[PDB]
Amino acid sequence: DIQLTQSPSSLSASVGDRVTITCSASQDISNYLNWYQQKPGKAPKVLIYFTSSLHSGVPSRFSGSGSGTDFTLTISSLQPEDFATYYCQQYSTVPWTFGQGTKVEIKRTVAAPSVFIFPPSDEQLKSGTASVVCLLNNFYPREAKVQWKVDNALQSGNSQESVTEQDSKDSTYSLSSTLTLSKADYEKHKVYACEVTHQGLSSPVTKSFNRGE
Amino acid sequence: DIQLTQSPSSLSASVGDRVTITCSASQDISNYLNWYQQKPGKAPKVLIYFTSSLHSGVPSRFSGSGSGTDFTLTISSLQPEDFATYYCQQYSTVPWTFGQGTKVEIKRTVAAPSVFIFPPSDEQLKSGTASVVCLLNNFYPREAKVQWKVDNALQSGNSQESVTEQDSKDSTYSLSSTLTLSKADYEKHKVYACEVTHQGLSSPVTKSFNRGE
Amino acid sequence: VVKFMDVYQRSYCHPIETLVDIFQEYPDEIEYIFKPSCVPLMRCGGCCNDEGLECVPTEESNITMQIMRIKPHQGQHIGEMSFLQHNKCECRPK
Amino acid sequence: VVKFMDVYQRSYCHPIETLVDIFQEYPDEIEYIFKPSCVPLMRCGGCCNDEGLECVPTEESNITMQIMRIKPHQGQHIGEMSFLQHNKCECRPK
Amino acid sequence: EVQLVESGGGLVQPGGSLRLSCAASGYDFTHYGMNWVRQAPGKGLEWVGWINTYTGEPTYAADFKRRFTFSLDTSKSTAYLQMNSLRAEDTAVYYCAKYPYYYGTSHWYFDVWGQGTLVTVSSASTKGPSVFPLAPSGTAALGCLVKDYFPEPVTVSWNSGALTSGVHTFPAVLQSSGLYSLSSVVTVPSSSLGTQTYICNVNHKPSNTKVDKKVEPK
Amino acid sequence: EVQLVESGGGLVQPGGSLRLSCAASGYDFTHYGMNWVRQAPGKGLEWVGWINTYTGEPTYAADFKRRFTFSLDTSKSTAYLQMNSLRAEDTAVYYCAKYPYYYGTSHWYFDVWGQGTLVTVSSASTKGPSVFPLAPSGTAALGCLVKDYFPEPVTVSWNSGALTSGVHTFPAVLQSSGLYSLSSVVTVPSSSLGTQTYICNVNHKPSNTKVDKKVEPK
Repeated sequence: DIQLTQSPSSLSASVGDRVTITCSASQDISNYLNWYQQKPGKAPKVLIYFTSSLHSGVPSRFSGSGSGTDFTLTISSLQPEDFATYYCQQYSTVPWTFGQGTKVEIKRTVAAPSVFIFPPSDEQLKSGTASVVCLLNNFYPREAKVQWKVDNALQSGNSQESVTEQDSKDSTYSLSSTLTLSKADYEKHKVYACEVTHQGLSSPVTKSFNRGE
Repeated sequence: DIQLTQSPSSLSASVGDRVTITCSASQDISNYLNWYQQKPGKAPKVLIYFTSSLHSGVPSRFSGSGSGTDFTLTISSLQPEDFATYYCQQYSTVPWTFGQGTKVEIKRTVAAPSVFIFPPSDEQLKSGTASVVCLLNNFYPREAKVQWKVDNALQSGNSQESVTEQDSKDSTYSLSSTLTLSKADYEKHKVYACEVTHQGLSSPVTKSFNRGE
Repeated sequence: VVKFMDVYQRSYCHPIETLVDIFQEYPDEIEYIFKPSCVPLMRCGGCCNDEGLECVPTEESNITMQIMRIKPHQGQHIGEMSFLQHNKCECRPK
Repeated sequence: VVKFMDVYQRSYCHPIETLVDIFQEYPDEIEYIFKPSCVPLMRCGGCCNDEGLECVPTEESNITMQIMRIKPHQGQHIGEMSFLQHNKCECRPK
Repeated sequence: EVQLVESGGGLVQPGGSLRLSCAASGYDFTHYGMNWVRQAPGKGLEWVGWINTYTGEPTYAADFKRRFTFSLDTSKSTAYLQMNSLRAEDTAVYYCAKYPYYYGTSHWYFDVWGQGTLVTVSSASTKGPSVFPLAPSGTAALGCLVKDYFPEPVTVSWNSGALTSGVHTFPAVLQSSGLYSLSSVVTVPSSSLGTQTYICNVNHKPSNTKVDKKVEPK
Repeated sequence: EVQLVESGGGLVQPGGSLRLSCAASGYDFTHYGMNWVRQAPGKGLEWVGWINTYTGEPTYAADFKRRFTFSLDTSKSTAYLQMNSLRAEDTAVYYCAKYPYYYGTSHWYFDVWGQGTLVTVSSASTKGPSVFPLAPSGTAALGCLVKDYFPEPVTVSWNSGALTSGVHTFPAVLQSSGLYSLSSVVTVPSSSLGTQTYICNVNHKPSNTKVDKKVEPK
């Protein structure tokens, strides 16, 4: 099997930049290399084939070149909708193989998270556990620090975060952290809070609710 | 040059008889021999080619066979209209050559001649010479004797005869005898007679005229 | 551009007009010259799209045409010559 | 029976549909299989009735056909292929 | 218009068998080879093999020859992928993809793909979700908390497709209970709280559990 | 209908030249080779040669290449036979004759012939005949005496061809004067002598003499 190695694995670049992604093959493959773009939740889409043929309907900002065991995909002016994972694929010798993929993230102006905090819905509490949801809406950069504190006691271990994929329009992320407890010792406390430590934030923002406000 | 020799050179046969004529080549000619019938005053006409193919339009009584250096033309049943000269022709090697021809005559019953004598015309007399013509019409066989007598003087050496080719419908001959006299001698005598002797005449027949009657 | 279906139908094993050379069919006519020297005959042509197969005639026939023969130094004339046409063709193993 | 004039006009040097073996045209396509394996191409064919002459093309052109390509174990699909047609033929010296 | 629609995915037990179908339309099925490509959750692309739709001959990438089988039903313009003795590592999204119409020469790239179907190999049983409200009270953020379900995926729209902008349905997370949990959030104008009605439409085809939850301030 | 019409024959001085023409009609001149055959008076047939009317090539029997030449004017569908340095032995009726339409294979026989023209080589002078009546008087006989002409031949018909039965035109005889003479005769019913008109149409082409002579009782 022919091995394809892409570099870099991931990158961050600003809209308008000129991004170059590289695919290197474990052996000569002539000009038998294709490049694809795959956006979250969708099938990959061919950008270029036979090393440099632009597929019909594909923005000309996309270009590829190279030969033998080295090829390059070039996006001349990054757009916000160019966030995706790109793959190369050789068709020199079966079995057809793909490179590991290169994730491209759009770099934008730092942005502050819009914190929100939600409390354990009545009828769920009537099931035997309480889930507290803390929201961090549309921000940048991805890194962020959400900390849970139940009655000043800063919780640790009973929370799970989930992050949104880079927004295709404005390029921001949305995060959601959840501290899970038993409806037992939840009714057993009062002030619940989640402190959002972000870079677009000058001071660690906090959100809290009044047990039964 | 390939030499074709036919035999016989001539023959006489009766209506209904089977006639066979022979062509002998000076060297092998395969089946490259043709046969032709030529009637008086006409171009030869092809009867048979390639030794035995009967040309379209030719009576089936005509047939040819043979090979190598010996060939044969056969008329199964001689008809009055088969009076003609027959020739063979090889097309083995150029130049094409012909046999010397075989004259075929029809043998029939005796027919006495009808005799007519004609005086010179006054128009001819105007020119100094007189021609006296005697006609023997439709007779058989060809042998016939014509004798001229002017006032009972037997004429000898001053006449000429011409004989017709065998008639193709009734198989007879006709003959014209012309006595040449000077105008002066012609006016010197009275009785002009031609006497005809022929097998179908029990005794000689005489036709005459008297100058000026 | 020619649609695959046409390209496919049109080239598939069948009798197609072929310009055949007369001395070819009659290898014995050494000493003759013909006019034309070749004739328009129906002949099995096309593909089977199978390396193991081959287009062959399953139904033949005869056509008669007026061909001028010429034997140098001997003679010259037109006349009738007959040739084999193919009416049916089929792909069969080799 | 075919009249001499016809036989003559119909068989005389000219562009005639010829079923050409695709692999022959592109001798490089070694590892491919084609469907059809042959195509109907206008091509100089016929006779000149002259030992000294020969039928050759004087006007060429290109025709594009949808041919299915197959490289065993690798792939299979239809697409466009172009072939050389002959629009004009003439009898010229050998 | 060319398009490939796949079906037949779902939950299957380890050791179990499954048969995916890829239905071609908008073109002539037998004119282009059909490829199969799979992608494990969060991983790369892997070529399973392809099948010649004109002759029926399949070609498998080595690792699949033993348990996978490609076949087709030209009368239905459908390619099939039969998987046997499935294992947890076969869990993935399976795509079918047709070879392209070439020009002069051939290039083996995949131009039209199906939407893919998720095949999840596990002996855990199906479990529908418990949708709870994450009520609100300039703009406010409200939502639904879809809890304890198996297997993926769960769909979530708002006001039946009406409320588009402001929506952010999060990636489910595997809870230590072995069940999944996700939240779908939206932000609306604060002066809408008493006015407009907000109902999240949660769907879980795997358990045919479709919940409709009215989210209002409390 | 197919026919070959020859012309150009006649009297020619020893040593002289003469061109004969063979005019074809009723078929395609260039599709059949043209042969030339001659027959001396009272003698056999002798092939002179032939010419390819498609290509032009002449082929001569050996004795003729020297003084004879075959040519053609396809635009007039005519073949020519040019003869030079003629001698008394060249005196003969000359025929042109086309090769035949064959069936499968070729056989070199002559199928259509021209009517032939008599070429007589001699230093004597051309002379037209005088035509005199052989007046009549069951069946009666009458005729015309065609005297003192040279060279042969002379033609005689009766009533322009309408009267042919009972007609006998005798072979010409050479008179001791070196001029020919012949009679043409016909038998008719005697009772028809007052009423029917009898005209002999004489034609001596070599001297361009044509005469229609009415023959009646004296």
